[PDB]
Amino acid sequence: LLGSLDPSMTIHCDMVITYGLDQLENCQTCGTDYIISVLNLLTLIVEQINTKLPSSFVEKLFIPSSKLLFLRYHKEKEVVAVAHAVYQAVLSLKNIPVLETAYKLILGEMTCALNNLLHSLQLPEACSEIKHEAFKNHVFNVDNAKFVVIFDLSALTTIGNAKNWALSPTVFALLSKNLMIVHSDLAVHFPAIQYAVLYTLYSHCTRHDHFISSSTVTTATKKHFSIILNLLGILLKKDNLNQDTRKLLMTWALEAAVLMRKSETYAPLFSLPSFHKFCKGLLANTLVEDVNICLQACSSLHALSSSLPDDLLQRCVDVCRVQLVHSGTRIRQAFGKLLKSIPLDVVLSNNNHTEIQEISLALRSHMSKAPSNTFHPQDFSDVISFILYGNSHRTNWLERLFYSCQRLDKTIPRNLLKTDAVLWQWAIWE
Amino acid sequence: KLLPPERMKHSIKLVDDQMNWCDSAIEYLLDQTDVLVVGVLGLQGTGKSMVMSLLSANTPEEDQRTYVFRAQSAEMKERGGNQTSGIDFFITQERIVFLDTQPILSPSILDHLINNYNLPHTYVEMQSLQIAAFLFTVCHVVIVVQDWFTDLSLYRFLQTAEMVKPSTEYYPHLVFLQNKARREDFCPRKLRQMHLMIDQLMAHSHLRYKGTLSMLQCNVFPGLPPDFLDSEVNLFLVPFMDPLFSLLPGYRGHPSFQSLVSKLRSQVMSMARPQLSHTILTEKNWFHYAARIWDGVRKSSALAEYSRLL
Amino acid sequence: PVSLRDLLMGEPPWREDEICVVGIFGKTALRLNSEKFSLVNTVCDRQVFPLFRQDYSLLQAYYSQESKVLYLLLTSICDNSQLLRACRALQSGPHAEAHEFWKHQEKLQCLSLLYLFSVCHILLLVHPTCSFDITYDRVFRALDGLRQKVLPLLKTAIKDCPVGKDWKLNCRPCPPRLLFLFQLNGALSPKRRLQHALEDQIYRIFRKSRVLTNQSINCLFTVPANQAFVYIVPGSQEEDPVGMLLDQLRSHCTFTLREFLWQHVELVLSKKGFDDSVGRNPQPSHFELPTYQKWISAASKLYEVSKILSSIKVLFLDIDTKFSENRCQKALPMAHSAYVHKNQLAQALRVYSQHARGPAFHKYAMQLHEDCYKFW
Ligand SMILES: Nc1ncnc2c1ncn2[C@@H]1O[C@H](COP(=O)(O)OP(=O)(O)OP(=O)(O)O)[C@@H](O)[C@H]1O
Ligand SMILES: [Mg+2]
Repeated sequence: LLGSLDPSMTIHCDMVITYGLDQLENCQTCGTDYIISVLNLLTLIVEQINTKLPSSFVEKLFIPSSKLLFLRYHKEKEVVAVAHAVYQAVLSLKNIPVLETAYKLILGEMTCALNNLLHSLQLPEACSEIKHEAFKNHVFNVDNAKFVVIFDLSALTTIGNAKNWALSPTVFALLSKNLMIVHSDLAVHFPAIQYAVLYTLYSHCTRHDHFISSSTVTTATKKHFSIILNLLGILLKKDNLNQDTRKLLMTWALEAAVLMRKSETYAPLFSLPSFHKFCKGLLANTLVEDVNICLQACSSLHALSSSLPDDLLQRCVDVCRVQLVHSGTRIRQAFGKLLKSIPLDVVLSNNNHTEIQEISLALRSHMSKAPSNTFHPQDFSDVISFILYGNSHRTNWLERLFYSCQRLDKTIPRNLLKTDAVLWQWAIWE
Repeated sequence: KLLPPERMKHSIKLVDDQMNWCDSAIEYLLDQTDVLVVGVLGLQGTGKSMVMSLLSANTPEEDQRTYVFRAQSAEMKERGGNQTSGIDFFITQERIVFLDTQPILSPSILDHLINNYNLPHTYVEMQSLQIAAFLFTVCHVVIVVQDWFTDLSLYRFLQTAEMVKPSTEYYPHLVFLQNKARREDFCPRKLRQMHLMIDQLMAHSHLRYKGTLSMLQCNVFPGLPPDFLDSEVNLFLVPFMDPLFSLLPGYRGHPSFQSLVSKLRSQVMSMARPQLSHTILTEKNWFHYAARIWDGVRKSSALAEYSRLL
Repeated sequence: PVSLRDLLMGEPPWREDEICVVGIFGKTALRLNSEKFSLVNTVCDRQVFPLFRQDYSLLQAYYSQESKVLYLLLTSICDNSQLLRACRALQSGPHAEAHEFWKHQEKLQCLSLLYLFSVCHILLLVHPTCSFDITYDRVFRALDGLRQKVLPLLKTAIKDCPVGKDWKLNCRPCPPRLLFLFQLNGALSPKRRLQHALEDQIYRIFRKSRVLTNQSINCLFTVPANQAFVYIVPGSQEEDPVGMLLDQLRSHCTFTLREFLWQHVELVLSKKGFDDSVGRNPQPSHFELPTYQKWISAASKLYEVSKILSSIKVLFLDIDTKFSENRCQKALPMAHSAYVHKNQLAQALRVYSQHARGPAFHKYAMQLHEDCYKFW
């Protein structure tokens, strides 16, 4: 009956609001068929009464004692879907005064959950600039807080993925500086929170071309590209990153790298320090154990091979030289293509190759140690046969031999075990 | 002149289906010393054959039909039956022995014996103990494969199998492998609980279940500090086999299957190789030693005494 | 949802109501949400158990008025939830003390299981994998022996109860029906074939071990002869709420268990009962549908039950302990016939250690040392 008319009237709002709240306040231990109907009715009520809803409605709908916050803990996915739909409908209102109340309540709950998680690890509190009074003293379990944080982030994606909301803490600023604590220690124990935050930020940034055109609304987004590059470069230099997060970072970095070369009007953007940090992170992601990560980094460096300072090209030359000898054929071809894109004035200059120097240090460290006496006669026979006659009689056999010659009861970096030069030198020495 | 000995394309049976020794593996052994023997133990469908194949001479990119240790077929799981029977033997080009055994306390084996001294249940229970004791006395490392964490009944079986061994007592290393691990099992909070439960469930086992094969040092958990764990037991996790924004893959919360398998294979190849007996044995001598051990285990006294108690 | 002990002490709105008791037990993996709670939540269609909410055994109860079915849940050491607590307590606070501790826990679980089989109509067994565990064959055989021995005490406890005539003689409402529930765990219509194969395997194994006989009166439990009693739970996205939330977030940025249980509950709720016998000469089976107060009158008396402690101490870690004691006793004569005196004592101790060992080696070693020292 309510859906027949259009939101252009002045029907009794108190009657419907009271009717809906009465059923919502007594729908805890109810069947699945009744909760869905109650939530659908609430969504329809919020959508029908556009800009005419008092602050009391949204205020009572997002408090710790509200029944809506406890209805999202259902097991069936259908109940969670309608529960999220209610949040989406409330966050899709055009009335700024009432939208801020719900926004602050959601941020307060998020801060409370984050504080509980931080306290669980014996760490000080944080995010005191978005705290709310309604959650002054509330205790959330690890599983409960971890669940509400992700649920709230997903709910915020409603406004984060909008195509045009002037709130105090903007979505971009919130996810880029307010929730920066999730990358220090919360990432090691709860990587899902970091992944959700990064995914939401990436989804919101990709819809506006990563705010590259601005580098009323244009003047407000005149410094988001630099922040994005700085965040990517800072997070990529970390040597204790998660496998899932690193892949997302590589995809985002490659997309940004390709986008910076789409037009010539972005030429003056290659002189900002953020670009230097981004390039350093890209270089640091190479020579890792993951083949796909190395391929992504190589592709990103090749896309923007030119317009790069000589200081970075010189570093890329050493990386290419080291990757020329790899067990996998894809890495060799990709790095060879990248090396062929560097001018001869840099490839043949007399600067030192630091990656080549690490290899020497590893070989020296292994030679300086005492003999292990683990090289068996069969291994020697195979190695000598491959040199004197050309037949190894073994069907990546060098890595297997190296691993079989080690003993766990009784020092070369693991990322260097994929280089054929190191393996051959070690085998000859043995 | 310095040609290689030979190569194996498939595994061979070391023990017949009727618990009979098979003397057919001596044709692939040499007079070389410092050999490494690896064993496996697990339930009916934990995945012992697949793990042994991927650790000896197979890769995940291959097909299950080329595995050196035959795995279960799609039609076999429909009937609730086992695939591997007896004890299998296989040696790689690196001179490493791999042994694959039949499931312990298998319902399929018992059912098969039904359609054929007191009750078959006791016989099936004694066979598992005999195999476990033989592996414990002739292998350097024994891997235990489990589908779910903490059966609570496998630890008792492992401890009782050790108490009925044939005969400075030698104790091999033990590795706890959790197969088909999920995302919730790769969290530090649950990892600590798993380690604590393992340490408390085998406080008086005498087996070398701790000290080596630490997945924390294999970069599985990049930022986890070593002090987070009170005691690190030999535990490893194996999960289920498997513009630019729209192509992002789903979140799994754990490393790839191939990466973990490679890490486990790399660590198993570096296991210690202590002395089994008070004599330096070669590849050919170990065969005779194992044959004598099997013969003595079959006609033993401790096993008979334990059997008479049921 | 309250504890069984906290429910028998205390009803008027539903005192006279025909109810059917259903028990739940089995092993559960170390998961955030136990599989037993999910079963009750799905059968009742409501969130009965909310999410994020010396003796390591517990019995819970719950009554559903819409279905007139009483649910009883059992949690013990077999569940990783209690085992984690036990290990945590053992970590903070001897090879012989731990053995006794585990044995005591096993005995408590056995007693609870024995009590559950006397006050239930239908029992469900859950397992984290599709493979059938054969240890249950021995567990059931050990339970039947204890049940057939403490029968006089159990019957005398409820002697003065309005349960009925057959109930007072058999100390149970009727022969309970056992149901099995397995988890796919990524395995694999194929489900129907697997269910039939599992049913046949379980029936054959239990029949050979004499657990199931032709007469449904002597057996501890019965299984349907024409209906299905094995259910396989397929995988779903319900578990691991974090993963489901992540999937939903990603999408935003761009028969049944109830029927399987009702087919058996309807028979009890319709006074028909369970008739299962294939010995070519079936005998009548007792059956009685009680009320809330009538059932509580017997449940309270059975829960409070003096000689059970002594009768349960004859019944597993007992075999291991006996084997270890026998081995130690046999090895002691060799060491006692082997031996200033420090060298002889050390040699005897080494010989004894290399001869035999087990879970009771400290006692034998101390006795041998004392005997050797008292002879010099
Ligand atoms: N981690 C895994 N991911 C996917 N499939 C797996 C995994 N582990 C095992 N499987 C599958 O489950 C089955 C396991 O049976 P498999 O033959 O590997 O060994 P098994 O069950 O230990 O042996 P047996 O039945 O002889 O005792 C196979 O079909 C295998 O493909
Ligand atoms: Mg097998």
